[PDB]
Amino acid sequence: QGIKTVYASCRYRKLNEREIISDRYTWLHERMLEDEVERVLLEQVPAGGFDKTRPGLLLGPST
Amino acid sequence: NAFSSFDACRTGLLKQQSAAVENSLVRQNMADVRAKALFERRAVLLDLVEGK
Repeated sequence: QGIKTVYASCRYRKLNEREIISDRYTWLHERMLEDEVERVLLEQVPAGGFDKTRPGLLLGPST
Repeated sequence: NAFSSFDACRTGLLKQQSAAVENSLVRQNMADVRAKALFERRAVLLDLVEGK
């Protein structure tokens, strides 16, 4: 049991390292996809950007 | 075929918002005019009131 436990300790250490790095790579993958989507979206912004002063849609009178 | 229904519900909501603003404005203005008239009526009645 002691021999098995020594081997298992080594294996579990390596596995913990691999698991952490794998989860972080998955995180990075998702964030890079989000960045690609944002890069495509920024092309649809009109020239000069948005008029952040006014409402985009004016949906009623102001009398 | 689905975008049509979506756009329809969308434009319906927009029309609802516009109509709500217009109707609320009209109602508000009517109420304020009525209140002003009541105030002037009170003013003349206080000019006519009598006693001490």
